[PDB]
This record gives sequence, C-alpha cells and structure tokens, in this order.
Amino acid sequence: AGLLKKTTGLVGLAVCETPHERLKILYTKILDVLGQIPKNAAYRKYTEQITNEKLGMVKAEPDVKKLEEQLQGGQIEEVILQAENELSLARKMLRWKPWEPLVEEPPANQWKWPI
Amino acid sequence: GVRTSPTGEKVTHTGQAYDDGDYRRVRFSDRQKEVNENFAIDLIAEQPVSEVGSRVISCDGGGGALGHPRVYINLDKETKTGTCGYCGLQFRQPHH
Amino acid sequence: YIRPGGVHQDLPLGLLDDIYEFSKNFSFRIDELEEMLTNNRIWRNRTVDIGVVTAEDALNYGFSGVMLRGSGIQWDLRKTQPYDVYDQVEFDVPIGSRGDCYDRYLCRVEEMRQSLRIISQCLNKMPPGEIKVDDAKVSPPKRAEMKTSMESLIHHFKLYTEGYQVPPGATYTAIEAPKGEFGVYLVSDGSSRPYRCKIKAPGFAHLAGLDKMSKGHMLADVVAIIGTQDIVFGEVDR
Amino acid sequence: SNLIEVFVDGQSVMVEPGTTVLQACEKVGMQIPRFCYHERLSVAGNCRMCLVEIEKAPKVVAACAMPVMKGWNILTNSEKSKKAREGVMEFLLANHPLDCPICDQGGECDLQDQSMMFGSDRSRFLEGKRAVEDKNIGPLVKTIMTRCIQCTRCIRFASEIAGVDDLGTTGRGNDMQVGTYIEKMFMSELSGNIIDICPVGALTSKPYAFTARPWETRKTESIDVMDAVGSNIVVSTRTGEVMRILPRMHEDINEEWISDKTR
Amino acid sequence: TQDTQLIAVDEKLDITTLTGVPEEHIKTRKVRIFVPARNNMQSGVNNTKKWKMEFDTRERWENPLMGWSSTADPLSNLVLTFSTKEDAVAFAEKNGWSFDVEERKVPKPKSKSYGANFSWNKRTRVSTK
Amino acid sequence: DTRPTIRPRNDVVHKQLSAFGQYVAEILPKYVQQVQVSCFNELEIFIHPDGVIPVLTFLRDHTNAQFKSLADLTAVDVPTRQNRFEIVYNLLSLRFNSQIRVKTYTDELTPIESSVTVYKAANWYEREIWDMFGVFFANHPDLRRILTGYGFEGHPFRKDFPLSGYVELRYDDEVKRVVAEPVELAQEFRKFDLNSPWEAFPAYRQPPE
Amino acid sequence: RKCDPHIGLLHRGTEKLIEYKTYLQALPYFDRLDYVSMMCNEQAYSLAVEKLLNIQPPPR
Amino acid sequence: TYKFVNMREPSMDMKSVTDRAAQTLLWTELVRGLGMTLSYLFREPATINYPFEKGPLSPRFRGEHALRRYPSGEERCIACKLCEAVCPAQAITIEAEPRADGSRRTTRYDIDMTKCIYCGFCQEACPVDAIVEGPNFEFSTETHEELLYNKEKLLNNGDKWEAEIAANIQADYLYR
Amino acid sequence: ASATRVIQLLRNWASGRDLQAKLQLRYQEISKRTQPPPKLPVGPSHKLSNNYYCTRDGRREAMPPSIVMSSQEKKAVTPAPPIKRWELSKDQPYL
Amino acid sequence: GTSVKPIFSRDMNEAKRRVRELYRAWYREVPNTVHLFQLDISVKQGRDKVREMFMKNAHVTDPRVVDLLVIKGKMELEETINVWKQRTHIMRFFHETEAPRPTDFLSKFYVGHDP
Ligand code: SF4
Ligand code: SF4
Ligand code: SF4
Ligand code: SF4
Ligand code: FES
Ligand SMILES: [K+]
Ligand SMILES: [Zn+2]
Repeated sequence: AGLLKKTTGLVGLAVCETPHERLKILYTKILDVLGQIPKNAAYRKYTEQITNEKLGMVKAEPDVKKLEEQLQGGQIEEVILQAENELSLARKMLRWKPWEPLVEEPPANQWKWPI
Repeated sequence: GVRTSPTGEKVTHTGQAYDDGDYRRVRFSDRQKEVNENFAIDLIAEQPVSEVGSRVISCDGGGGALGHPRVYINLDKETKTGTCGYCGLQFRQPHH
Repeated sequence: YIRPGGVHQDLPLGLLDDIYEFSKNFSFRIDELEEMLTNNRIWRNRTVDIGVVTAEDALNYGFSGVMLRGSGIQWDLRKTQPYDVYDQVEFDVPIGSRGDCYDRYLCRVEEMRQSLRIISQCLNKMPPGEIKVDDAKVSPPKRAEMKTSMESLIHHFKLYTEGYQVPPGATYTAIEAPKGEFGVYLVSDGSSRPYRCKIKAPGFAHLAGLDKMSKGHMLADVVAIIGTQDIVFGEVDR
Repeated sequence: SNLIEVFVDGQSVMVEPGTTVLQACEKVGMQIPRFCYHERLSVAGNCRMCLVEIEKAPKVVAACAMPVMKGWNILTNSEKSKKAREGVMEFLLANHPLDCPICDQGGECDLQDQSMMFGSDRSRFLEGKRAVEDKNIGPLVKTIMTRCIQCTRCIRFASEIAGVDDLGTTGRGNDMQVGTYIEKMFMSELSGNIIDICPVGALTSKPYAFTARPWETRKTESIDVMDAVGSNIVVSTRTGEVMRILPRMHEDINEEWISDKTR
Repeated sequence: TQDTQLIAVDEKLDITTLTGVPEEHIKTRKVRIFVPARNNMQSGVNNTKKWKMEFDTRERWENPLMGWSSTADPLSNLVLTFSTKEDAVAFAEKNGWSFDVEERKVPKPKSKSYGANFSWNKRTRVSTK
Repeated sequence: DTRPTIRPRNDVVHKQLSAFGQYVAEILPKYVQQVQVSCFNELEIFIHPDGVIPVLTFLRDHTNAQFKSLADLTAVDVPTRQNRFEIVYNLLSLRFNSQIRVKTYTDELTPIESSVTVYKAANWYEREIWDMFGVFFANHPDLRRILTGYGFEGHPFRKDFPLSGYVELRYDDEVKRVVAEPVELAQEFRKFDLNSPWEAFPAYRQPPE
Repeated sequence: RKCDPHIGLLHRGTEKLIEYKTYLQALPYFDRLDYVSMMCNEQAYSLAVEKLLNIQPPPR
Repeated sequence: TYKFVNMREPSMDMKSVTDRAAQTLLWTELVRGLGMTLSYLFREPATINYPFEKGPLSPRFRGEHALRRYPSGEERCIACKLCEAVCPAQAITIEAEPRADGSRRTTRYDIDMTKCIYCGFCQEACPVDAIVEGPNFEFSTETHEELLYNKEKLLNNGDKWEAEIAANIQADYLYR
Repeated sequence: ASATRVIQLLRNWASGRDLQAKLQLRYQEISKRTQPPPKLPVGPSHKLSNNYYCTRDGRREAMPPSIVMSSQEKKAVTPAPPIKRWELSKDQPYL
Repeated sequence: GTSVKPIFSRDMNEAKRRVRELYRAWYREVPNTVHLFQLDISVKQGRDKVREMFMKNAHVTDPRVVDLLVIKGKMELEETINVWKQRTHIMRFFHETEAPRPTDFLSKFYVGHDP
C-alpha cells in the first residue's frame, strides 16, 4: 500500500508490512472475546460498537496513508497496540466480571471531604 | 544615653542588666557586650513639639509613603499633648 | 518571585533591555557549546547507543517531558495543555530518534534555541498591565495604599497573619518543568493552610526508570546514563 | 407543638415562635455577620451588619430584630444581602483609625475577620476621619475609644449583668462618644469582662498590654481557683509563661464571663 | 459480602505495637479530647465545630544563651481534628492512649425580645439603647 | 473580560468529563462507588480497595481511555475517617490530553495488591508510600525503605508522628560515631492558631446532623 | 545488570513541614525543592493554588 | 509544531564518502573542537578580582538584616508581630512590654540568622518597614553564636548600614 | 573587546564566527543602574464605583465538586476530543 | 465489621509460624555481622537483644499486626546482612550513649517534674 514506513518514529514499535490484514484478524479476535460476554454488560454494548464500526471502517478503505486519519489513531503501527491489549482487556474482565452491583458501599463518612 | 551597671556591664535601653551572680557572663569575658549607643526612650526627649491649630491632625511619620500609616490623633485633651503611637513624636495644641 | 495571584513585584526599568542584550549573544554561546560538545567524535560515541528506552517502555515508566520527547514520543505540556499564556507563543518541541544519550542531548539544546524564541516572542509582547490580581483577599495590597486605606491594612494584616483561605478540595496540576513533568497534588482542608502537598517530582519518576535504563552497560557508563536524564538529588526525594 | 415552619434558603426548618432570624439560622448554622447583638445580652440592632434581605420582599430586615413570620425564606447568601452587608461594612470602617498593627485585637479582632470573609478588598474614602479623646477608666482596662464602633455592647454590660448604672453614649452624630462624661471610675467586680464583649480594640486589657499576639498563645483549659464558683477559663501560655486569662462558656457556672480578680 | 478470606478477630485495634512511638511517650502521656472554646474576645464560632486531640504540656526550660523556651517533649505540638467523638475515641484506641474525653457544651436557647426592652412593669426594660 | 480577576470556567470540557464519568461507572459498576467531577474540570472516580487492578488495567488498555501516563500515587491521612489512609493515583492520557484521578480508602491492616502490574512506573512509589505513610502493598517486588534514615522506626508522614521527630543525631567522642539521642530542641515550633473563627465560604458548609 | 540506588541523603520534611505552614509560607519550599531550576517550581505551586481559588492572574 | 533533531541521511557519493573518510582519518571535527578553544584563550577573562571589584547587584538585594529607625531617631519596630506570622522559618522572635513612656518597642528581637532564608517576606510584612535586609552579604563568622542575632545587634546593623538602605528603599518603594 | 585587530582575526579565524560584534560579556550597552522613578499602573478592579466584591467574588464561586453518580442505547463517549497530529516546523523540517 | 482481612496469616498459628522463621533466621548472621561490621560486641549480646525486643511486642493478639511485625523484622535483617546499614544504625539499638534514666518515684522526683 505504498512505500513501507522504515521509521515510524516511536522507537521499538515495528512497522508490520501487513497492517490491514493484521487489523482485521485482530478485530475478529477482539470480537471473539466479546462473544461470550453477556448482552447486559456495558463492555459489550460500548466496545463492540466501536470495534465493528472500526472493523467496518478498516475493511472499507484499503490504503494506509488515509486510514491513519480515518481511525485518527495516530499511525497504523500503534492502532494495533491498544487493540491488541483491548483483546487482552476483554480477557482480564473475563475474570473480574464487574457488572454486578457494588461489592459493598463505602463507609458512611468515608468520602465528602470538608472536615 | 546609657547608664552603668555595678560590674560596668552597660545596661541596654530595654533594661537588661546581668546580675553579678549570673554565670551567663563568661560569654562576655574576653569579648564585649553590644548595646546601642542611641536610646529610643530619650531620643524623643529633644524632638521639638509642634503646635498645630486644629482638632485632629494626621501623622504620617514624614516621607510621604515612607513612614507609618496615616493614623489620626485628637488634639483636644489638654493634659499631656497627644502622641501618635506609630510615630512616637507628638503634636501640640496652641490652646486656640 | 512567582506568587499566587500573579508575580510579587514589577520588573525594574531596563530589565527588558538587559534580557535582549544577553539573548542577542546567547545563541552565539550555545554554538560554542554546540561545536565542541556535539560533533566531537568521542562525545558522539559516548552518547550514541549508550542506553535507550523504547516507546511503550518509557511511557509506562512514568517518563515525561523531554525524556519521552527524546525517545520519539509526541507529547509536550507546553502545547497539549497550554497553561498560563503558553497558547500565544510559537515554539517547536524537539522530538528525536531512537532515544539514547545523544538523542535527548540534541533535543535539549534545541529546546534552548526554542526557549530563545519564547523569550524573544515574550520580550516584545510585554503588555501594559499589572503584576498582581486585584483581589486583596488573596493578594497583599500595594504598600502605598497599605499605609493609607484601612481595607488594605486589615487585608495585609490578615493575609500576613493567617493568609487567604483556600476552598476545600484536591488538585493535581502539572507544568512542563525544564527537567520533566512537575506536578503538585495539594489537598485543601478549607483552611488557611494545606493538608497534604505531594509533589510529582520529575527527578523521581525519571529515576524510577534507571533499572531498565541501564540494562547491559559498563560501569563507567552509569554516570553518563544519569547524565542523559536529569537527577537532581534535591528534587528526587519528592 | 407551636413550632412555626420557616425556610432558610429554601431549606425548611422548624423554629420556636419569637426566635429571631439570627437565632432562626443558628440551628442550621449561618451566623450572619453581627457586631451589636450578643447571646447572653439584650438586642439593639445598631450595627446593621446582620441585615439580610428577606425573600419576595423589597426590604432588608435585621437578623437580630425581626423574629419570624410563617414560612419566610431567609436568603442568607443573597446578592442583595451581600450588598447590604458590604455597604455597612465600609461604613463603620470609614472612620476607624488605622491601628491594626498597633491594636491588641490584631489577630482576634471581629472587625478584622469580617473584613476578610464578608468584606471588600479596597477603600473608596477620600476625606478626613474622626478622632476620639481617650478617657482612662482604670489601670485594669484600656481606653482607645477612638476605635469604638458605637455598638453599645459595653453600655448594656454596665446596665445589666454588672448592674452599674454607668457609662453610656454621650454626644451624637459622628461625635457620638461611648463614655462616662465625667471621669468616673469603673470598679465593678465584673468590670474586667467588659474586655471580651468589645469587638474592637476600643477596650483592651491593661495588664496584658501588648505582651503577645493571639496567633501564638497556646490555649489550655483550666478552672478558676480563687473563688469557689470554679469558673471555666482558658489560660494563655506562650514560651513557658502565662499572659492573659479568658473566661469560658459553661452556662450555669459562669455563662460567658468571670470576675476581675481571676481575669 | 467480602470473600477476601473473611476471618473474625475481636482485638480492639492496637496498632501501637507498630506505630513506632517509643515506649516512654505512649503510656505516661495523657490524651485529651474536646471541642475548642471560642475566645470570648471574638463572637465567631467556626472553631467549635470539630474535635481536636492534644496532649499534656511538659516542662519548658529557658535556653541559657538567648532565652529560648527549649522543650524536649516531641509531642507538645500535635493537634488533630475529628468530626465527632466516637472516631476521636477510636483514634485513642488504635494508637492505645490514655484518653480523657469531654462532651461539648452547646448554646442554650435564649429568649430574645426587642420589645421587652420597653415593658410596662417587666425588669427587662432597659434605660438606654 | 468583564471579570478579569476570577478564573473563567469551562463547561464544554466539563460535559464530556462528566460524560466519561458515568461511562467508566457503567463499565465497571462493581467497584466505582462514586464518580465526581470538580469545578476545576478534574475527574475523580471513587473505587474499592480490592478491584484496583481491574479498574486500573481497564483504564490503561481501553481504546477509549488510554490513560497510560501514571503521574503519581499518594496518601492523604484523614484520622477522622474509619479508613484514615487514602491511596490516590493520578493518570494522564496522551491521546485525550486529560487527567483522571482514582481514590481508594484503606486502613493500616488492609493490604492493597501492588499496582506494579498495571503501572510498573510506580515501583518506587510504593517504596515511599509504605515509608512515609506505612500502608503496606500486597504482592510487591520489594517494599523497601528509600526515603528515611536507616533503621528509622515509624511512618513520619502520618498525623501521629510529630514534625520534630523522635531521634536526634550527635557525634560523640566516646564511641567515635554519630549516635542517636531523643530529640531536644533549643527552640520549639510555636504552634500558630491561624484558622479564622468566623464562617468561611458558605459553599462548602457541612449540614449539621 | 541490576541497578537500584539508595536515596534519602537529601530526604527532607517538605510535605511534612508544609502542613504546619500557610500557602504563602509554603512558597519557599518549592523554590528550594529542586536545587537547579527554581522559578519553574513556583510556576506549578502558584498555578495549583490559583486554580483552587478560581482567581485568574492579570494577563501581564 | 515539532522539529526532528537527529534524523539525517548521509550523502553516499564518492566525494561524500571521502569527506566522511577524511573526517574519521584526518580529524577535522576534532580539530574544530580545538579550533574555537584558542579563540577562548585569546579572549578577555571575566574574572572579577575581589574585594577590589564587585559583581553587580540591585537596589532590591536581600542580605544582612538591620532594624532601622525614624529620622527623629526613634525605633521603627512597633512590635506589630506580623513578621513572625509570615517568617516561614520562624527565625525571628518578638516579645514586647510597655515602655517607660508607654510606646511599645520589642524587648527582644532576635533573628536567628542561621535560620531565615532572606525571604523578603519580613520586609514585605512590616507595615513600617522596620526590619530590612541590608545589602551586606559579607558577614561570615567562626563561632555559631555570633550568627545568632539579637535586638541590639540588629539596631547596630541599622545604625551602621543606614545610608544605603535608606537610599535603596527610597529608589525602590515605588515598585513596592 | 580592546584587543588589536590582528589578534581579533586570529580568534575570528580559529572560530570562523563573528565573536567581535556578539562578544560574551557586558559593555556600554546595559541600562544605567540609575533609572527614572516608576509609576506602576492600577489593577483591573481599582474602580471607585460599581465594583462590589460580589461581582468578582471568585473565592466563593467555587462549588463543591459535582456528583454525577453515587451508590448511596447511548453511544460511547470519549473523555475529550482526541488530539491532532502536529505539523512539521514550517521554519525548518529537520536538524 | 469485626471480621477483618488477613495480610498473610488467617490466625495466630500461621503468624506464629512466620514469627518462628524470622526469629530463627535472625542469628544465622548475628555472629557474622559483628565480624563484618568490625564491631566490638560479643555474639551473645546480639542474640539476647534480638530476644528482648521480641518480648517488647510479645503482647498483641491479632494475626495481621503481628504479621506486619515479622515482615518489618523481615524488613530489617537484610538491611545489615548486605552492609547497607552502617555502624551507627545497628549501634542505635545497643543503647550506650543515652543518659541513664531514673526508674523509681523518688528518683523521678529528685531529677525533675516530668511525670
Ligand atoms: S480593633 Fe480596629 S485597629 Fe484593632 S485590629 Fe480591629 S480593626 Fe484593627
Ligand atoms: S467601647 Fe467597645 S463595647 Fe463599648 S460601644 Fe464601643 S465598641 Fe462597643
Ligand atoms: S519589625 Fe515590623 S513587623 Fe516585625 S514586629 Fe517590628 S514593627 Fe512589627
Ligand atoms: S526575610 Fe528572613 S527573617 Fe525575614 S521573614 Fe523571611 S526568613 Fe524570616
Ligand atoms: S446584630 Fe442585628 S444589627 Fe448588630
Ligand atoms: K475588646
Ligand atoms: Zn506618628
């Protein structure tokens, strides 16, 4: 999709020559881990909405140069970064499962700090 | 205007006089005790008193901004002339 | 000099001229630094490749300000969060290459050149205004009006006995220190005194990265490993 | 019961009939700036600093004078109320002599504290000021009566409490002087208590006489010893000395004052 | 409602063993709790809202050189602030300190009547205003 | 500006900051007991000291938060409250140029799972928070002392530790070493009663109960 | 391979001393906080304090 | 706005390689480092000789304290006590009693000279600018006691450094 | 600064840069240590009229921090409009 | 409520177990710190001092606080095995400089009024 980016700027972040296909398969995995999560969870109702919108947005436009500002997420070499840990993020709250109500209300005078 | 002490021991304007029984006088041995040659208590003695013909005068200590806040003093009580506490000097009433 | 409610006193008559006389020749001096301390072959090798931090590693070590900027991270408190009048002055942050001792070294000297323009822009932009807020409850009244008006005297008295009372709450505000991200998280108890004023010390968080910063380097490099950073022992301790 | 319902900035509170607006807001706690009314003392409504404008009414009432009317919402933090409080504030301060660094009330002066909270930040005065001649009323109490704001708190303390049919307000206008006319002494066993009631440096304590300042005296809680009343007092301790003795509040034993001997 | 190994111990809190206070300044020192007494020079009341926790004063010897009030009591200057007394006494138990509490006096309600200053026979009539 | 002295307030950023409030509130309603925005347009969510890692990891990895910049973690000892200590973190978002603050409660004997896992920038931040305040952090690499004298006992930043201290140092010729002694001051810190006796700003007026 | 230092050779009261001083008296703490760049510290502390008071400084 | 500081492509022609090869072999950027050192040697040194000359100061300098007095001669110190409440080191110490006439002058004004930081706050605190900081900064000593000042030593400083601070404040009060 | 012209050429050539016109230390260009008296302006509220403190009462305008949820479909919203890529310095692209 | 959370020990026994292993580990270096510290103190003195401050806190009955103490002891020994602590730091416990203090009521009375 044009000249490969030899220097992405940020040191360490490599420049995968297959940014598009990596973005789609990654988004399938993040959509996968969003499969088992129940409907009522606010994680689903919010983050799949951005995911498929972005998954639909990356699929439509196949050129990297413009796609940097379609998703606005900087460069393509790091939009896979918060997405891949979003895949990780869904895995972490496959365990915490916090959509249940408060574990216990704070003490009566714990907050509200004029003293 | 500094007076002397029994051990010489020039007593300051405040009145600090080290008694002959105080062990806190070796600090002064082989050294000198600093007292101010000028005494604020009697520097007001020679300062002239001025008769101003009005009920209340405002003192500023002179120097315009450089001085003391413009506190007023009442020149009606004959007795002793009204003294501006800020300035230390005193204004007189010419007895009308 | 910098006090709450504006700077304490006004500039003397001619201080602006003195800045211009110095600033005129300053780039001439930093060039003298530049020639002998940058392209010197033995300065270059002792500053290139000698310790480097990648992007996410520096970001997750609490590095901030120049320390990220030399590692390629695009961020600067001056522009992203333009505190004070910073949104009216043009300057260029010195983002750099890989991010070794050399990389931030070029970033720092470039900051001085940019700081020279921030001086120059600010030097011919000085407006005919005041030095303190016109709220005597938080700013001591002018001495000329102090010895004339009672409200000044009372306000000066109370401000110089207990000071202004700050409304309760907490606030962490950081500015771009010339070393890193300098923030104070002071918490107000609704009194005339603070309650707890933990500092974000740029030296602190940047000393936190030393362990990873010195993976695999010689003992004589450690002093230079400190040198690319800024660790003032008076500041690291909170 | 007879408790009438009256609002306070919208907040409904039940109040006893006859309770004044200042006392009406006392239960929730507002303490509208005051200079003449005192709790254990009668009311005059002279300083007009307690003036707070009452809702849906184009008139500012005195918080110490008008008790209540059914459901009258007190607008404590009203802009008009702040205007009225600010207006009288620069009024009584206009002729006050600039004595704060030289006045003993410095650091515990009500006039100083009000000017910082419910006060302005400047003066607009461009004329002269009045000066009042001091009248020595004892080697136990001061007289800097040029600082008097004519709150008439003292003259009540003479008429009541101590029972002395004594010092009042002579003259009038800007020259309204609160004194004794003839140089009559003030001997009463409760004379020393005339010191705390005065909100300004007009009447300060002669024995203390500029020995220290309030923002440094470590206060301790102890009991009067000289008399068997066992009065509650607050002892001022600085640098290892005792400078002045302040009465406490205990209701039955001492109300708010003490004898001259223990002061 | 908490599965973080919910284990029950009575042990009225005694962090004193780890609070670091030396053994001298823990038992002999007395602790006093009450609310401020407003200085009758001042009609303000905001002080009398909180509960503060001071210690007992110790000896203050004069420094022979220039008359400093030298003190060897490290705790002579320590005033806390507590909303009520139950938390105040609670702080006295966790840092186990011989306490001495005192209930706060509250303004008794005075009956006020400006019309009483002008009565028909009542002594509340006042000859000056 | 008709009011060039008071700080002009901003409401547009106040709105999305409020919007992000219930956002994070709804995502993890197990721990966020209270979300609070300040008049300085600062966001402060109130969480429980068991789910700090979930809420911290979520904020770090969220594509709609990316608050990867850990500013500082600190404590504010409030002895009045049952949980006197209060561990507080500050986070910054590079992409969203915004700062949010997490606040938790904790007592002397309630450990907190170490935040090194989420923000390993803090490795030294616990080393001082357990130093100055004494709050122990659970499952931590090395909770060591790096901000006080070697062998110092206690936690000086608490409100029970006096500012003067408990140990004073002097060189003695008997032992040829700088040996400890109980503190003894030539002059004592004159405690100042600065707090005003009259009511301050009426806004933060605690209602009586 | 491992490099952890030991600091506190200049650990000082700072925050501990600050609580017993007022805001104005706390200003010198920041001036002496770091020993290299003084003015920029007062930039932070004044900005934080003026933020709490909701008072903006004059433009000059 | 941003500006790259390190990225650069070296030219790869024979002349360019020879330039870089010569630079490493025949040390030219090294010699340049020596080149402008000689320019520094053949330059005037900025060495101020002392006590013969003096690095410039300003009429606002803060140094040795000196309690002044009125032109009539009376002490300016009113025992207003404010300097303590602002002194952030709590160096000063003021205690006063009614004088023989009654005008309160402090019976003890002992600036612990090794305590203060020369704030200028005490100057900014005094409503009668009694306590000032004299332009003197050369008042070192050999015993820790001589640093510990008192009321008399302050007054002597005021009477010794009297013309200078009277002139300095005269030319600086307008800014204040 | 006072050196002869020949030696000035020596240091000029050894440095290659005009050290005469921009010599380091100060000379007869600084502002005179004596200066005219100043007349500092008045503040933004030094008005004797329509200037009640309530109109600028910036200390008490601070409200306790607002509450938007307490323990005691809508689209996802980002906390702040995300930043935009910075532009290369128009003055100079790279060093 | 009174059902408090455990740091590492749910009861006295496991806390007592931790007390044993730190206390047992405390003299594995005691006869060697003095050797490395160039100290003038016999090994027995170190042993009994480790003993006597164990009885100094041998009074509490909550598993958490005693657990905090053993880790505090676990926070103490390695500070002097690896020569981090200096001479005066461990000499501080060995109370020699401090002035001898009275103990009885009469001797308290004779010295000064410091109850
Ligand atoms: S009584 Fe008057 S002079 Fe004294 S402190 Fe109060 S306002 Fe100032
Ligand atoms: S002397 Fe004091 S108490 Fe008496 S009227 Fe004047 S201000 Fe009020
Ligand atoms: S030096 Fe000035 S401020 Fe200090 S006590 Fe004396 S008069 Fe008051
Ligand atoms: S200038 Fe020095 S003596 Fe004066 S208040 Fe400041 S620190 Fe204290
Ligand atoms: S309190 Fe009502 S007027 Fe004085
Ligand atoms: K009074
Ligand atoms: Zn005068």
